[PDB]
Amino acid sequence: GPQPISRLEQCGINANDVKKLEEAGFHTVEAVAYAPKKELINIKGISEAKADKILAEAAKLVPMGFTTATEFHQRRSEIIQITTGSKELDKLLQGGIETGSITEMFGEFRTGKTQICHTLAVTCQLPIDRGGGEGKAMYIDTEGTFRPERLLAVAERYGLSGSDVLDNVAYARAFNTDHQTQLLYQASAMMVESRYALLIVDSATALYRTDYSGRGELSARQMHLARFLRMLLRLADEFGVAVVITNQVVAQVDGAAMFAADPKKPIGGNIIAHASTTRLYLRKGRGETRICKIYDSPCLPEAEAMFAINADGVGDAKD
Amino acid sequence: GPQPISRLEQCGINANDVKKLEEAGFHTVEAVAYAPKKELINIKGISEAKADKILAEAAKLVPMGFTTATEFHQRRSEIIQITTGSKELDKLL
Amino acid sequence: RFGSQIFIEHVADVDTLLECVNKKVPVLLSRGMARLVVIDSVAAPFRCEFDSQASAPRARHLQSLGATLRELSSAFQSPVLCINQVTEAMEEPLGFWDERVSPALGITWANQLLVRLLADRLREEEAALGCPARTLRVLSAPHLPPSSCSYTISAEGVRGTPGTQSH
DNA sequence: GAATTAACTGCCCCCCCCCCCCCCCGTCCGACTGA
DNA sequence: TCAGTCGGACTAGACGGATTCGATACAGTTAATTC
DNA sequence: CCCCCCCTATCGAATCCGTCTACCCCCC
Ligand SMILES: Nc1ncnc2c1ncn2[C@@H]1O[C@H](COP(=O)(O)OP(=O)(O)OP(=O)(O)O)[C@@H](O)[C@H]1O
Ligand SMILES: [Ca+2]
Ligand SMILES: [Mg+2]
Repeated sequence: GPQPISRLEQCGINANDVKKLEEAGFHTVEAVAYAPKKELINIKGISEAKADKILAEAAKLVPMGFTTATEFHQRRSEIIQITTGSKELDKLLQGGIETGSITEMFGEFRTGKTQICHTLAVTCQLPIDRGGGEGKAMYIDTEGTFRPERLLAVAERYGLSGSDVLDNVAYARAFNTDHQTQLLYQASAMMVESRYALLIVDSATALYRTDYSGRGELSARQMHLARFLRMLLRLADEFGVAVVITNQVVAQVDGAAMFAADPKKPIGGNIIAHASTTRLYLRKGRGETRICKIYDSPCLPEAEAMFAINADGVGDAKD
Repeated sequence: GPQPISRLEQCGINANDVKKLEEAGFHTVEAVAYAPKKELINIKGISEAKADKILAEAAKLVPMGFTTATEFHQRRSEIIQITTGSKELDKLL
Repeated sequence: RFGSQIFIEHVADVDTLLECVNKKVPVLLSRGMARLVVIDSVAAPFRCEFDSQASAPRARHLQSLGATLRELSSAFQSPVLCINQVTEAMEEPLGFWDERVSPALGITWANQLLVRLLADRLREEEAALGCPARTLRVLSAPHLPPSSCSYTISAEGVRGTPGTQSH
């Protein structure tokens, strides 16, 4: 897909500048082309004229002009969608999880976000004809709730070899927001090295509840979250992978005497509200059955579906 | 298990800096590595460059990268579980 | 004949506005077609060219424009009405202590004026009574005390609310 | 032991009033309803 | 016959607060250096 | 070719966080 940054020096760029760009975090030509001039200026060994030449070469290599809507419609129709393991969820989402956009899931506890993440981590390795993506999976964990036993159970459900499935999942643990952001460069290196098709960040906003406590730290927290979301978006655009993140909820103490009898809204605010493309609202039903609802989408109507959590993972509500 | 914070002396850290870190509640390399930069800056008598150098030295000794799920599953299987004194709860858990 | 006795001009740059006030306006005032000059937004051209590090050229241009406008107004006895924008305080002077907003263009522009007004609107937080609240306030004048009133906008025009002037 | 140089921190004071709901996660059954 | 859906009583209802962020030079105090 | 002497402020940002149970009636 993306063209490696090692093709710039053929256009008249010295190797040291390419190496400096590589430490900067840009590993492809597309990454350099999308970056603004200010980002290139902050490099120690790059001046304004060097940035101008690099941007000119990148724009020469990468098309960034106007296009007819017919071409965009034709190109969009071949994107891949990953099955969620449930027929009702697939029907609700009209195919499954899209690639190239940020999808977010939120809800209270025991609502099944981690189980859905595990199921997506396994099912993304299936052949495209079976609803998969034919790639690898990347799991970034910030809570410590990653269990390969669920992956083994799902693989046994789908008739795959357990050892191979475990070998195709990359796992990293984040201990703070600064470390969480630092993990998105090695991710770029691994993605340019090998073909990946998924990226789970669970939970995306777990550490922000504690790293910034009061109202006096709201602005810095929101700016950091916005930068993190922008990095996720640039990764999704550059490599064409599906980005799935999870969120948490906060109570509505003022209440206003509404019928819900227990109101709650996701955390993150307008930043993550405007940045996410698709959002799913999960809640508990009866026994092991849960309910999923479309909360925001550019092309999907507001509707609900019912799934369940079984011993084999996320699946349809067993009778 | 964890390594004492005294091992940062050999990495090029002032003894007084380690004394301040130990008085601030940090007693192991892991505790320093997991701490965010803004928490280290909060300690009086430590600058931004000093905090960055300390964090780099700490991260040089603690693995904080990407690993496959096979290794995590291998390490997870040697976890210790404590009996609750009842067979029913042990079977349930 | 209201329509035929109003002249409309358009500008896009600071230099264009300077050329307009230097050439076209005196022709209209001298021949007697009009005796009133209105600038829709004096601050708009100056906010798109000069940054925080280019105060001297902006001050020079503002001084030249103010001198020209004052000379024309004094010569032809025609009032000049200038419409200005505002910038927030961003609390960390000029007489604005507890005011959230202040007139733009700094103190150099404020030295060129004679009567300074200010129109303010209280948002739904103070306007949750059903209708917007508008107050017209007098900031400074050589012969007018600092006062205020209220007004409403309707299909007929701007009308002040009777019995509202503050002392 | 000490003259000498180098590195981290610091610069500050005003808001004391109080209608305000808003777009449902109600928990569910009685009955309507058209097929 | 048969389940989706409009509309709604269901024993009972009130409660309040919360803070930060600038772009900058020189002295004070503590820490490292070679004689 | 040489002399003596100066200037002026700007922009707004960004949500969080659940507590608390009460109270008996009625004969063949
Ligand atoms: N092997 C299993 N078989 C059946 N159900 C299981 C199994 N493992 C877990 N569950 C179900 O998973 C539920 C919790 O789901 P999950 O771990 O995804 O929660 P979550 O929404 O991610 O929570 P959190 O907010 O704490 O991160 C439990 O209530 C349990 O019923
Ligand atoms: Ca959105
Ligand atoms: Mg979880």
